[PDB]
Amino acid sequence: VRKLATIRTAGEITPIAGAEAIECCHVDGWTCVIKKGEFKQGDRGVYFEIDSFIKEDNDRYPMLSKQVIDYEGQRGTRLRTARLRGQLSQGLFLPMDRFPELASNQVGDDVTEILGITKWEPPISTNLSGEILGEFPTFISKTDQERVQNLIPQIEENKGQKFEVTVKLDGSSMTVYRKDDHIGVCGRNWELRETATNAQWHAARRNKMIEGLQFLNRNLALQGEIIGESIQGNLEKLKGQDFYLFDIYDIDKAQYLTPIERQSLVKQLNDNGFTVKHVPILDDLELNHTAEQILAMADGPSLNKNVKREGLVFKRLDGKFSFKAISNAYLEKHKDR
Repeated sequence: VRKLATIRTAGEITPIAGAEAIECCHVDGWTCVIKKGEFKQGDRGVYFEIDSFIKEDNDRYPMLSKQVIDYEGQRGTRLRTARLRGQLSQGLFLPMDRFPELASNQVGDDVTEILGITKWEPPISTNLSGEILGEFPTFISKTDQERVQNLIPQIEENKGQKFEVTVKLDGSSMTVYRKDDHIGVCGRNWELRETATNAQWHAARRNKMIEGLQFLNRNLALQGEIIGESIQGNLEKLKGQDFYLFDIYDIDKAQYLTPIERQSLVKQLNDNGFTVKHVPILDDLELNHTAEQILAMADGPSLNKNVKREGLVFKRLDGKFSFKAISNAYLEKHKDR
């Protein structure tokens, strides 16, 4: 679960053309507007990522008093991508002289819950309670990916290694899995139960991925995104709904398949009449890039090429280091994204 509020170190500090009452401060892979003289490079502070919802507080967060909104009946501020005075800024960075409670906390610490911060998210309508069958399975890994802006040391340790590049689609997360007899279909947090009307099960039925799971006679979790019409506002403008696979979890080994295993097993699935789609795969990447060059690849064509993608996901070919890179152009365009 994401670390929305963390203690980080100030990176390079550069002037902002237009106003000299503010400056640009690099925070790991992010760039955020700070007031001039609030930080100099090497200082510590609390960094709040975008998507953070920060309750109203004119003592601690007066800087936010002109973006206060209603979220779930609570007054507060939602941090987003924005362009203040021409400068792209992401997140909020406040010095530690401002948090006496965290004096003794250190760099890398998660202070999300101590500061009472929650994640703002758009109003997805979950599926209702007659439809849930149980938790999301504990024997299956969840779909979440760390952002490349938070992984600057790992980009340098993984230099020279190679990575599968896939177009990130924005839809609902969906898992279809087999464990012994049980074949279940899960949303993002709940295992749902068999229905014709249901959109997740409808996707499992027309792709025939359940019969493919019994054909392979293995306890595997197929994890992918479901997109199309009536879906996530349908950025991709696709007719109908469909599942696009991006990961396969080996339940027995509690570990993800390599990109090549996943690629050949989808082929094996398709070589036997089970038509399961994959998120668009791009050319593999030999890593020798910086966080801004990876973000620079993030923008580009989506599945629908007259729509530009949410971003990229990178998976090392041993299958145990992966990260995402969201196009900031996309985030500038969409207001609740």
